[PDB]
Amino acid sequence: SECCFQDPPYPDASASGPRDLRCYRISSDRYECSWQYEGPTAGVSHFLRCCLSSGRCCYFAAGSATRLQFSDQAGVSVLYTVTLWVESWARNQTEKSPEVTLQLYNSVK
Amino acid sequence: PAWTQCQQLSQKLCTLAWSAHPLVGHMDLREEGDEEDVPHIQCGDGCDPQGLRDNSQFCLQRIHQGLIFYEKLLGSDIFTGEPSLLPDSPVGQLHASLLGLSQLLQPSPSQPWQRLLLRFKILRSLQAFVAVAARVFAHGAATLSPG
Amino acid sequence: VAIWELKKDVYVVELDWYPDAPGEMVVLTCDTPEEDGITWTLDQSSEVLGSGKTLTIQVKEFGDAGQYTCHKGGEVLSHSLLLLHKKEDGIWSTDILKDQKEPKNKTFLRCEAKNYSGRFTCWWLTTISTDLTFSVKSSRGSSDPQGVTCGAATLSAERVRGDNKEYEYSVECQEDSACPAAEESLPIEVMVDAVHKLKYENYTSSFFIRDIIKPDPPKNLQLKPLKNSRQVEVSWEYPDTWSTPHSYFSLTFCVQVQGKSKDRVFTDKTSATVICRKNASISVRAQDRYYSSSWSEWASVPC
Amino acid sequence: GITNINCSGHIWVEPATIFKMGMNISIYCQAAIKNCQPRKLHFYKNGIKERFQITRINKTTARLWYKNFLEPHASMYCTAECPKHFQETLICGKDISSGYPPDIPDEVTCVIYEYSGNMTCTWNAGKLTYIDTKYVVHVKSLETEEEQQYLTSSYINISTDSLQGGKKYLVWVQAANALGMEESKQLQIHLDDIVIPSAAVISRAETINATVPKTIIYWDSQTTIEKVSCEMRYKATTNQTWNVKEFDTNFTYVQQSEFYLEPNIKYVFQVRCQETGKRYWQPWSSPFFHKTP
Ligand SMILES: *[C@@H]1O[C@H](CO)[C@@H](O[C@@H]2O[C@H](CO)[C@@H](O[C@@H]3O[C@H](CO)[C@@H](O)[C@H](O)[C@@H]3O)[C@H](O)[C@H]2NC(C)=O)[C@H](O)[C@H]1NC(C)=O
Ligand SMILES: *[C@@H]1O[C@H](CO)[C@@H](O[C@@H]2O[C@H](CO)[C@@H](O)[C@H](O)[C@H]2NC(C)=O)[C@H](O)[C@H]1NC(C)=O
Ligand SMILES: *[C@@H]1O[C@H](CO)[C@@H](O)[C@H](O)[C@H]1NC(C)=O
Ligand SMILES: *[C@@H]1O[C@H](CO)[C@@H](O)[C@H](O)[C@H]1NC(C)=O
Ligand SMILES: *[C@@H]1O[C@H](CO)[C@@H](O)[C@H](O)[C@H]1NC(C)=O
Ligand SMILES: *[C@@H]1O[C@H](CO)[C@@H](O)[C@H](O)[C@H]1NC(C)=O
Ligand SMILES: *[C@@H]1O[C@H](CO)[C@@H](O)[C@H](O)[C@H]1NC(C)=O
Repeated sequence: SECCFQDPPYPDASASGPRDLRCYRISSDRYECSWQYEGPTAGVSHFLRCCLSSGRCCYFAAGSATRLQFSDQAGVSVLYTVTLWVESWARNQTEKSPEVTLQLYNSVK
Repeated sequence: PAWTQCQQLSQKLCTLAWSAHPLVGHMDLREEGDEEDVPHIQCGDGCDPQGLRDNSQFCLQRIHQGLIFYEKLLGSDIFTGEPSLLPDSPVGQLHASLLGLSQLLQPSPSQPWQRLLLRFKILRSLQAFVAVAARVFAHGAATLSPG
Repeated sequence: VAIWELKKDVYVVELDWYPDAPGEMVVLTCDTPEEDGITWTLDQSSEVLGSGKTLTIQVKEFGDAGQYTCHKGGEVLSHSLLLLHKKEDGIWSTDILKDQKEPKNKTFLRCEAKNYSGRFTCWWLTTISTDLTFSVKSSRGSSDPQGVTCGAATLSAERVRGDNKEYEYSVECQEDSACPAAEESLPIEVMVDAVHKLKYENYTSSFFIRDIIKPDPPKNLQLKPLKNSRQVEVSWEYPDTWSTPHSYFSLTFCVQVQGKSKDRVFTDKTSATVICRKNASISVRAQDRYYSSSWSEWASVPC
Repeated sequence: GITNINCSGHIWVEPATIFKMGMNISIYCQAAIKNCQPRKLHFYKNGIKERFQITRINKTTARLWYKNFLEPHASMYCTAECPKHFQETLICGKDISSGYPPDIPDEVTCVIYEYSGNMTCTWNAGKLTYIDTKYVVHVKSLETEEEQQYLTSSYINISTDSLQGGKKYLVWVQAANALGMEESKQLQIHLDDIVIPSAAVISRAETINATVPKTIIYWDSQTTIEKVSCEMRYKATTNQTWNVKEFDTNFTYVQQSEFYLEPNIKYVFQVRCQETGKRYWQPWSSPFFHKTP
C-alpha cells in the first residue's frame, strides 16, 4: 500500500458514517489502522487520508476493507504529527470519521 | 609402516580434543584482540595430498613444531594451576598423547579466572590443528604405506 | 554522523531516528563548472524550490530522499540519489532482512559450504518482493585482504509463513586462491549492502570455511537382506560434491531405524548392519570425521 | 592475543571481591567496546551463564545480585552481545572469594620435645576461615626485650639455637586474612619448664600363675631427663571408669609395674610422663589391650 497524493474520486461534503479511528505501530517499521463503520457495508469504499507537515495531503484506497496497513516509505511521516480520518462513499454523499492526530512512531502498544 | 601408529594416535587425539571441550561455535566468545604468531598450517606447507606424494618431509616439519608448541602449553601453569585439571580427566590424556606422537616424528603469569577463558581458547585453536594433522596421516597410511 | 558515497552519484546519509528529530542538514552540490541560475528538480516533482549551485534541504524523513536532479539551461548536468541509513537509539535498522534465529539470535547472514574447495553460499530472508536490491562483496581478512569473488544475489526460494510470503535470496562466492588443506587463520568477511526503495542497511558475517561445512547427503543408499537372522546390510557412498580425495577428507556417518512411530549407530565405514521392522525407514547422515562441523541431510530408504 | 586475555572493560564487586560468607553481593560489569553499544549483557559463573537477578541498569553496565553467597571460591566473567559480531564480546573477569574473619587465637602453648631441639608452639585457630589465612608468631625475650617474628600457615617449630637471649620469653600469635586480623594474649614461658620427655611406650603384658595372678606391665622410654613422674590407667573394657596409679620412674632401666587383677577379663593400658613439677605432660599413649588367663 502506497499513499497517492492526488484528490479522492468524490466531492467533499450526514450523521451516518465511520467512527473510532485507531492507529498504532505494529512492527519496527510497519503500521496498522483500524476503524469501524455504522451502517450497511454494501458498496462502501473507505479511504484513509493523511496530511504531512508541509501541508501536502494523500489518501489510501482501502476498498471495502475496514483495516489498512502500510510501511514507512508509503509517503506518510511517522516522526512528526499527521492528521488522519476515514472517508466512506456508499451512496448519495460522503461520510467521515472523527479526527485523530498523533505522532505515529511513539504509538507502540 | 610407521604411518599407521601416527594415524591411530591422531585419531585418538581428535576424539580427545573435542571430548575435552564439546562447546559449539556460537558459545565461543571473542575479545578485542583482533590483530595477529601461533604456528598454523599455512598454504603451501606441503600438507596437501600432492605435497605428501612430492615430499612428506615439509609437512611433518610444521606438524612437529606445532605438537611441541601445544605441548608446551599443556605443561604450562595454564593447564596445571587452579582450578586444578585432573590428570585422568580427558584433558590430561591429551598431553601425553601429544608428546608421544611428537616423539615419533623426529627422534606466562595468569590468574585462576583467566585460565578458564584461556583454556577454552587453546583447545579450540588446537582442534583445527589436530584435524588437518589426522588427515595427512590417514592419507599416508592409505597411499604410501602399502607402496 | 557523516555521509558517504555508495557508488557513482549515490550517497547514504546517516540519520539518528527519534521523534521530533531535527534530522541532519544535507549540502548537495551540482556538478557544474559555472552557472548563476541553477534550479533543482527532484524526479517528477513540478514544485521547484531549488536555487543556486548548492541546495540544502533539511533531511528528516524519507520524503526528502530520492533522486535529486539539477539541469542548467534545459540540459541535465548530473543526478544525485540520496538513501537513508536509519539509526534508532544507537542501533542500525534491520527491517529488510529477517532474523534466522539459527544458530543464535540476530543471525541475518547464514552461509554453508559443501566442501573445502573454497566455494560457499550465503543466504538471507526478507518479507518484501519489490524495489529491492542487494550488493555482496567479500574477502579473507581485513588488514591485507585476499581475493574473494561473489556472484549476483538471486531469488532461490519462496514459501508461505503465517499471513505473508517469505522470500529467500542467495549468492555464490568463490575464493580466488583457495587452500582447502591449510589451517585457516584469517576469517572470510562477507559484507552485504541492502536497499529497499530509499532505505539502506548493511550486514556482516565472519567465519572460517571449516566451521560452515555441511556435506551433501550420502550417495546411492541401498539395502540387502541377511538370511542368517533377517538383518539388513546398508550400503552408501560419499557425495559427489564432497572434497577429493576421500583418503584425506574422511567422513563419519550415523545410521538410525525409524518405523512410522516414536536405534542410532555411528561408524567410519561405508556400510552397517541393522534390523528392519514393519514399514520402517533407514536413514544416514554425514559429518567431517576430524572436525565437528555441521551434519549432512538425511538419506532414507524403506525396509 | 592467544596467550593472554585482553579485557575490554572492567568489573567490580560490592561490598568487595572478598566478602564475608553468606552476605548479599552485587557484581557490576561495565563494557568498553570501541564501536558497539551492547544489545545484551551476560554473566558467567564458572563458565555457566547466569539467567536470574541480572538488571540492565545502564546501557553499558550490568548488575548481578546473589542472595547468601556460600561458595568459598568462584570465577566470574561477563560478556557483551555486539550487533556486528556473531560471537559474544568478552568484557572482563575476576575471582571472588568468601570466608570469615579469624578468631582471637587462644590456648597458646609452647613445648620442647626433648631431643627435637626445637620448640613447638601451637594454638587453637578458632572458626573456619575458608580463605587464605596467615599466622604471625611473635617471640620476645623478657631479658633483652628483642622481638622476633615468624610467618606460618599452620603451626611452627622454632629452633632453640635461635633462643639465645635468656630463658624467659613472651609469646603471642597474630592471625590475619582478607576479612580481619586478631591477636592473642601474651603467654610467658620458661625454657626449663616446657620440656616434654621422649615418648614412653608399652612393650608387653605378662601374667604369672602363682599365689595371686600378677599382671606385669613392661614399658620404657629413652629420656635423659632425671626427675620424671608418670601415670598409668587401667580399666576393664566392659567397665566405664578409669583406675590410675602414679609413679616417679627411673628410665635407666625398663620399668615393671606389678598389678593384682582379676582373671579372664579384657583390660586397657595407657601411660604418660612429664618432667616432675613442670607444666606440660605427654599425650596418653596408644591404648594397649591385654586379656588375662
Ligand atoms: C531470541 O530473542 C527472543 C527475544 O524475545 C528470545 O525470547 C525470549 O523469550 C523468553 C520466553 O518467552 C522471555 O522470557 C520469559 O518470557 C516468558 C513469557 O513469554 C515468561 O514466562 C518468563 O517469566 C520470562 O519473562 C525472554 O524475555 C525473551 N527474550 C528477551 C530478550 O526478552 C529468544 O529466547 C531468543 N532466542 C532464540 C533462539 O530465538
Ligand atoms: C616439628 O618437629 C616435629 C618433631 O619434633 C615434627 O614431627 C614429625 O616430623 C616428621 C618429619 O621430620 C614427620 O614425618 C612426622 O609425621 C611428624 N610428627 C610426628 C608425630 O612424628 C613436625 O613435623 C615438625 N613441625 C612441622 C610443622 O612439621
Ligand atoms: C554500514 O553502515 C553504517 C551506517 O551509516 C556506515 O556508517 C558504515 O560505514 C557501513 N559499513 C562500513 C564497513 O562502512
Ligand atoms: C539480602 O537481602 C534480602 C532482601 O533483599 C534480605 O532478606 C536478607 O536478609 C539479606 N541478607 C543479607 C546477608 O544482608
Ligand atoms: C552510565 O552511563 C552513562 C552514560 O549515559 C555514564 O556517564 C555513566 O558513567 C554510567 N554509569 C556507570 C556506573 O557505568
Ligand atoms: C625442627 O623443625 C623443622 C622444620 O622443618 C622440622 O623439619 C624438624 O623435624 C624439627 N626437629 C628437628 C630438626 O630436630
Ligand atoms: C569399675 O570401675 C570402678 C572404678 O574403680 C570400680 O570401683 C568398679 O569395681 C569397677 N567394676 C567392677 C565390676 O569391678
